[PDB]
Amino acid sequence: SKFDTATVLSVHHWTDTLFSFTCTRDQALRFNNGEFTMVGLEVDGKPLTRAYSIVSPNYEEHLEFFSIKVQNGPLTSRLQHLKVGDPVLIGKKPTGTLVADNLLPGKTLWMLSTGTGLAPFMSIIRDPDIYERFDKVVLTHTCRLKGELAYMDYIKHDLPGHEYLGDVIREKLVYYPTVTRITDLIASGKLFTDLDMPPFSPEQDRVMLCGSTAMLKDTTELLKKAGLVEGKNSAPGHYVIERAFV
Repeated sequence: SKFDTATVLSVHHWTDTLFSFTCTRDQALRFNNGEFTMVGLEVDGKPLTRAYSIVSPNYEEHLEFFSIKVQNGPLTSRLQHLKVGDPVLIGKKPTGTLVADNLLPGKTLWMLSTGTGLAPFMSIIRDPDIYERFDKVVLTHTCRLKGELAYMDYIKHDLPGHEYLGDVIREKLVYYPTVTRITDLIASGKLFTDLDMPPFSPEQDRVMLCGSTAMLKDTTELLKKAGLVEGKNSAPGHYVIERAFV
């Protein structure tokens, strides 16, 4: 009842661990790029769900999600075996903290991600309002594998009704690979050398963080020392965070 029952439209194994699927989207399901919803399946007549960031942008006809097999838990195992035509549960109330409006006006946007933290940014980098209010966007990730990069490359060019975004992304979006190390890279300044960019300041730099608990603790502490403040609905700031879904 708190879920709608979507139909799986396409399934993809980009590597042995990385799996994506697209499915039908409820007619009431509005969201902002970056948000998540509950995703799962009816198992033993009970809904079995977990939070997944919506990968697709809000102007795409279908939804998209992806999954990384790590521990191969009950849900991940069953999701990885979805077939086109299969029923899937999609929560009706999307939500999340990666909210651009909770960032004060600025020049540069950093999207700092590890593992599945990449997922909500596959959606945000296709949000046109990002490029209307920022000069530059940097996305840092931990993808290294052939098939993982092929997936990001596919996302990058999937722009239904927004083909003019192709030139804008090419101009403004910079991908920057790290290692399962970004904290260190901010600490040594090497992040800001590789890309010739000034180190974090509350004057120009706005940040989004999606990654592991440890990554968020260590990296926020580094942003604090540069004098950046966390944003909130009631009070926009310099950074926002969300724990990566695993």
